[PDB]
Amino acid sequence: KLLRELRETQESERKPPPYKHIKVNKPYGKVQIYTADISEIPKCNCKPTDENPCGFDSECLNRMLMFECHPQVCPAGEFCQNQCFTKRQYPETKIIKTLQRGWGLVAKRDIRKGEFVNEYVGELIDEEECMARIKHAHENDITHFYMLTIDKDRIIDAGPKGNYSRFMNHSCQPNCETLKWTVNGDTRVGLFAVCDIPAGTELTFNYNLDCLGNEKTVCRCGASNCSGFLG
Ligand SMILES: C[S@@+](CC[C@H](N)C(=O)[O-])C[C@H]1O[C@@H](n2cnc3c(N)ncnc32)[C@H](O)[C@@H]1O
Ligand SMILES: [Zn+2]
Ligand SMILES: [Zn+2]
Ligand SMILES: [Zn+2]
Repeated sequence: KLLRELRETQESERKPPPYKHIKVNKPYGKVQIYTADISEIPKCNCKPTDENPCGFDSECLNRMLMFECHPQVCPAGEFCQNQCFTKRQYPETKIIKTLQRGWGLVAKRDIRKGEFVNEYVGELIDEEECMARIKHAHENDITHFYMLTIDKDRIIDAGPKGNYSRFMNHSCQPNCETLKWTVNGDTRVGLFAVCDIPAGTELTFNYNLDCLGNEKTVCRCGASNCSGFLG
């Protein structure tokens, strides 16, 4: 069978196929977008003279509630360490080729538990649009999906456009998790470490929680607790 011969040839591409490398979510069609003026953004009670103001180990009111400080609002001023999403403060990573799971992402330094790894960025779409894309993909034998739910009727599609977090694969035993933060009046999806991650270890997360279209995809994460699918 010609189709099995096609898979068998399984050659060596030196680069992932094209996508637009974007900094920030980009809305499409009739999706809802939210913004806040400087005045609406919450203000913590950190001082600029604090050990690590608005830092990971700090008692920051904004940090605790998963709100990002604004530069003009924060009482710590420029010494605010709670600006990860806006400043795009990602550990350096590298795209690698895996054997069974296509392209993947590893980091270039050690990452500590709870640390900001990346923002899941992409084309912002509503649910009707997402369902149409999935239906079209399934009809056209497309097996790669990059859909992640923000809330009902807001889905990030990192397929056409995204950043490096689009290369993060699914594991049944992940070292990263998604957490929904409030940044400048809207919801943003961060990737954070669930454990200490040594440099050169593949960065992964559990797609069951928030990703769409993967119900038919067989899992090859290799973990001892592998359930066998991505969704
Ligand atoms: C968000 S992309 C991850 C990066 C992708 N491997 C690439 O090369 O662009 C998700 C897709 O990667 C593949 N994938 C990711 N994790 C996988 C896993 N654990 N087992 C099998 N395929 C996986 C599937 O094609 C899935 O639709
Ligand atoms: Zn603070
Ligand atoms: Zn702050
Ligand atoms: Zn698995």
